Amino acid sequence: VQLVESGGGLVQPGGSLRLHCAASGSIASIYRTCWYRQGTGKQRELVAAITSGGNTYYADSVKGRFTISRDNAKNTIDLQMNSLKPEDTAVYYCNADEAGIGGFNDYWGQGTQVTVSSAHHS
Amino acid sequence: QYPIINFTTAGATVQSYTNFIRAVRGRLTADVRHEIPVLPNRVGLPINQRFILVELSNHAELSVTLALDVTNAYVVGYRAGNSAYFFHPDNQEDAEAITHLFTDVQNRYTFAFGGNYDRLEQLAGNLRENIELGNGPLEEAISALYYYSTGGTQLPTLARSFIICIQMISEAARFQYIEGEMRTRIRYNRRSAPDPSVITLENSWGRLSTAIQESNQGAFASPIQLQRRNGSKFSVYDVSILIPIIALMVYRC
Ligand SMILES: [Cl-]
Ligand SMILES: [Cl-]
Ligand SMILES: [Cl-]
Ligand SMILES: [Cl-]
Ligand SMILES: [Cl-]
Ligand SMILES: [Cl-]
Ligand SMILES: [Cl-]
Ligand SMILES: [Cl-]
Ligand SMILES: [Zn+2]
Ligand SMILES: [Zn+2]
Ligand SMILES: [Zn+2]
Repeated sequence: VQLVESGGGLVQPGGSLRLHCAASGSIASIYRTCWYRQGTGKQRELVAAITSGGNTYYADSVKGRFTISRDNAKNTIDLQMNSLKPEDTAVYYCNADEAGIGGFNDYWGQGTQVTVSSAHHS
Repeated sequence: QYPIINFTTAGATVQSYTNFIRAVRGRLTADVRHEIPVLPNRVGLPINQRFILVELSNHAELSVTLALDVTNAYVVGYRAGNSAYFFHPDNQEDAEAITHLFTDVQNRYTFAFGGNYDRLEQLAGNLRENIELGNGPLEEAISALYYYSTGGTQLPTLARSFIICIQMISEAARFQYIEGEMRTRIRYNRRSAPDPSVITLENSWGRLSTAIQESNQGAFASPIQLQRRNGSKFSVYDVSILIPIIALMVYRC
């Protein structure tokens, strides 16, 4: 199973992005599908997750602002990101993880950059 | 519904933990071999008496309910919210039995691993020797079990959390010695990994059950080797010395 993320980019504070992840194979039976993020020089951290049963989890830092969705027929996982803040700047990764149910496979995307910033002054 | 015993880590004291473990031992079990209670024989045990439930809550007011098999005091699975999770059953009879647990949940899952320590340690990425026990660890394990049900817990953290719960509940019910170890951690507000004395007792529970029930008027056919806190080995030759140590035994034919 391959995961490919898209939809990253640069927004001004208060802006919105929607991240997309396309899986190359069926995710219907994969227990956890998640978005993680890694800021410069920091460790990767869980942002949001949704289970094959439809239950959801959000990190405190993003509750209310982000919405994770999952389509088990199209094999996609999305992250709607609203009211973005500079602190949200990071590389975002999609993750599809069997997590010990059915198996132990754990798939990661290559990551996509999200930058929340005012205009640069070159 | 099977009997339920409640415990909360919020404001936990030595007394409240003591009351909890005593209640658990009470729902698990008068039938005594050489002064030590024996758990019910699986043969003849009706399915409506097969399990007990331990509902754990923490400061975050999250709750999970563990299911213990009364024949061995061990955790077979748990419920969090609308979901239940079970260790991979060893046989068809056990797989059928667990269908009787948490029957009203919307989502049921069976893990691709069993609940034995040797396997859980691998999945957790740590040996029991390097996993802290105490009120803090238990509080964290409860949250982790709960959030596994919503996608917020990775497998290694889940496995570590099982290792914590099984020791602080199942092994504590099985051994007054291990109960005492947990009481000490609570008393002094400490968290620390179990020492070799604890690990070796856990590993030896089945062997001790067999040695005790097969003994010659309390004397062991062959000595059982245990470890002291400092890892040094010593031998036990008699049931009498274990009376303050082991609280429950698995039934032996
Ligand atoms: Cl994509
Ligand atoms: Cl310019
Ligand atoms: Cl309590
Ligand atoms: Cl005796
Ligand atoms: Cl519960
Ligand atoms: Cl049978
Ligand atoms: Cl299987
Ligand atoms: Cl004490
Ligand atoms: Zn999409
Ligand atoms: Zn620039
Ligand atoms: Zn049945």
